[PDB]
Amino acid sequence: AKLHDYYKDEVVKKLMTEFNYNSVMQVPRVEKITLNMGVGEAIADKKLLDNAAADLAAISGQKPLITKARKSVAGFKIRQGYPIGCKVTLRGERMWEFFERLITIAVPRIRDFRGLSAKSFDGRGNYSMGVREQIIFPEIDYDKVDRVRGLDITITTTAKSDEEGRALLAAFDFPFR
Amino acid sequence: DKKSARIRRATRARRKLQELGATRLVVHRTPRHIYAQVIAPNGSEVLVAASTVEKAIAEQLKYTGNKDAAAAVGKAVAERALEKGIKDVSFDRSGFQYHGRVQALADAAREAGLQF
Amino acid sequence: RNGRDSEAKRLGVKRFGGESVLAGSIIVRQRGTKFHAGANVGCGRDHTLFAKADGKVKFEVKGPKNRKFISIEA
Amino acid sequence: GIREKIKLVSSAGTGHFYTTTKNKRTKPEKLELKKFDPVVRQHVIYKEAK
Amino acid sequence: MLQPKRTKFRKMHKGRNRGLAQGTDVSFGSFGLKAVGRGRLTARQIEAARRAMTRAVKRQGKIWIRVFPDKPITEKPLAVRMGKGKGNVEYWVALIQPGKVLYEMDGVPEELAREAFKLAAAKLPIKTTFVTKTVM
RNA sequence: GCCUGGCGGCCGUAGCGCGGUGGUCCCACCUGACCCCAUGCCGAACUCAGAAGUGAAACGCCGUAGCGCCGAUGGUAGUGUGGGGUCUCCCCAUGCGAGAGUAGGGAACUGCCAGGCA
RNA sequence: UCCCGACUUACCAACCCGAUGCAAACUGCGAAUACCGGAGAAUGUUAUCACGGGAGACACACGGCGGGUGCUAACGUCCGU
RNA sequence: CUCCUCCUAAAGAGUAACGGAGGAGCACGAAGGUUGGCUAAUCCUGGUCGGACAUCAGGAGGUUAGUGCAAUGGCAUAAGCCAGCUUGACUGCGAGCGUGACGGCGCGAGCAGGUGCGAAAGCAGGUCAUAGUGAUCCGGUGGUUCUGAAUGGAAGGGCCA
RNA sequence: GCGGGCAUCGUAUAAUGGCUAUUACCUCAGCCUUCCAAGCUGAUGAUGCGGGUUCGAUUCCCGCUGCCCGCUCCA
Repeated sequence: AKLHDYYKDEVVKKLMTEFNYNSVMQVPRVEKITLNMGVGEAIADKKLLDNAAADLAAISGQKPLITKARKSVAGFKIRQGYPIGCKVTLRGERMWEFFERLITIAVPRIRDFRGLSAKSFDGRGNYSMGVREQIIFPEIDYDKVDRVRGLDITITTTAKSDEEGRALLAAFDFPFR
Repeated sequence: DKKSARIRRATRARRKLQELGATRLVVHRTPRHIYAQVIAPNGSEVLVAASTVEKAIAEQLKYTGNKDAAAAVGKAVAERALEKGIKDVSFDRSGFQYHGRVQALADAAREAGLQF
Repeated sequence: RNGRDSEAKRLGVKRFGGESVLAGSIIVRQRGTKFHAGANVGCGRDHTLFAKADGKVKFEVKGPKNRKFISIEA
Repeated sequence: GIREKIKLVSSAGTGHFYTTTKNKRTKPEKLELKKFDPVVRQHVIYKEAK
Repeated sequence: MLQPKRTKFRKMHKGRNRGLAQGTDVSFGSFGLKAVGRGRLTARQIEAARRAMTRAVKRQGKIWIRVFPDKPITEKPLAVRMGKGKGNVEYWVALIQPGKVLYEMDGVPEELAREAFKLAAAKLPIKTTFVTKTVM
């Protein structure tokens, strides 16, 4: 929302000088965020990856996507075509309303959250840290859930190296240790 | 990779118009303009062409690059071909979905008269 | 343990370049393509190229992949 | 081989039938298709997947 | 003895042995044992001449075997008729053309090498000469 | 006459890397999506509105041989015909003659609209 | 602190990089010949096709060339010519 | 012991051996038609459990993948992958060829009648192709106003499936 | 010249695709003065070794480490 409009004022005059950029189309923009639940408990049971999609259509706004398995493997007893993960992807102004809940709500409430990782970037400027708790998002609550399955959140931005990515999102007050 | 995908869709529909030897009305769409050519059955060079890039069809329009502008080109490329004696033309999507502006341009050539 | 082969399918080029063919004349029998159908030539379901029109047989490499085509020119 | 032969019989009342095969153990649904009847020269529904 | 660790096919045809060799220069060492005749070097012969070279140089200086026994020679048992399929693979040869560098050597003086390549040549069925490396 | 865009010819001497470079003329991202439309989730894509921004990415054009790619001449291999020598396998006469590799070439060349000084 | 592993072992050893070979079921190359078609002349008792009357023959052998098999044995065997 | 693929096989076709290797005796009402999209294997890194590998995100790579089933020829315009709607896995034919000693087998544009797909134009007579098969006789079952042993029927026969 | 398991201490299951299932042997425990006979309570399998195809092999496809019946003749 106004976190999206934080980009039009509070980052541009501030990240025009952190790397001495050429243009306003150079400022590292945030392209998409994907909310992966890798559910390796959906073969012997079927009534829970929908439960992983039950909250993901409440944590983020939209009907979640069941992913297939892409390859038959034996180390985890799955063939291909099987429901294995369930991800959601977020763009537009209804990703910064979600991203406001990862600066206002989420990072207060993580257990032993003495720090925020900074070496988690892939190398190209993409931050992908996941949370171990699906109790930390306040859209779903205490008398609701059976598992604590949790999820990943991969932040994708248009940076080039990862310290553009490190200094590309911390400007939205994403803290670090 | 918007152009690399689009010429991949067209290059099956560009064929069956070389192996058929049909006069191709080809449409090129872009965010703000809309283009059309009529090309001979050979692959060599065009017969008639029309777009919004000409200044005739520039300020006859409220805006360049919308469906009412595509119907401006739809009358324009068709009425300029019949005066050369070209009908029984085949429409080439050129990778665009026949839905929006390019539907509005082929619709406005079928009214003005181009035999498909 | 061995001993089996199959009947030979009589594949290959039946009308070579510069030969004048009637329409419907089989020009090459093949398994894959290895020869693509140019002008006045159909591909067929077993990829047997055949003359769609009377004329002379014409082989030419043409395309962004240097693929051998077969046209028919009257 | 382990597919039985069925007998697609027309709906047009004429005795014209097609014959085809069917996995009987996989698919027990009566296969019905709109095929051509040369006795009446219309496309009609063929039924009765034996 | 040398043998491929796996092959895609158990038996080969007999083939022929026409032509001249392609690896004809001393590539790695200084002194070579070039083949000047033509025949087949079984892996028993290549190994017998590999020991006879190494024992003559007293385990000193590097030794390359530039050929490899990669052809399976079959041989029908005794008292069996003709026919009844191809026989069973009994040894492995390298086909050798005139001009093939069989072995190579450096790290020893030349007169120890020409001595050691003379002891190896008496283990091979192929007339051989001693060649040294050439610039161009 | 350079510049851009469609369609081609052509199919690596045309590709790739590396470097420089271009703006509302065109093209690209880009603004927004409420509806036509649509995503097995996302206006990402497709699609529709309309130009606030930027030429960053893409995309052209210009550099550079780093890499592909192209590549003679001569020689060698092989070989048709003829005649010879002998385990195999060659040699002569004559005709054809590679592949590989060298020298070197090489940063493609070309038929419609539009733009701006002519 | 079995987690350290700093101290390094004539090392098992990828993938990559350089050099070197081999293949019949390898091919980013690629002949000679042969084969198809076309156009020419000379030559050949139509040699060429078709249709019909009558056949025989369907145990081949060796020699050159290209090969499979065999032992690059066989006056061996099995193909092509 | 029939069939398919490769090599032998001599750069057209063909070509033997108790020569060298493999496969078939099906599957599929979608795995067929069409229309609209799409593009892989592997690897690196990131890391809620998660490990070499489940899922997600990027980079590399460029088909090393995939092709219902062997191997070979193919395949990006994909013949690979996904959904929409569907029955052309149509009936009668078929110029013309290819291939066999023959029986036979194969390819086929086009025409006729109807039909499917396009919110327009623009294809389909089964599947990427090549194995998945059995002549005749004798019957069986439907259809057919073709024959119907004095005639009218019928039985039997024919023809079509 | 067929190929049947190459299965736990040992013997027999699971041989057209997971987890490994009987019976003895066994290590412990209780009865008995001590042994037995018991009756209870447990232990373990790269499923000979290593190759493929496989998503995955006791399972297939070959290898091939021995073996038990084989048949190796007509002169």
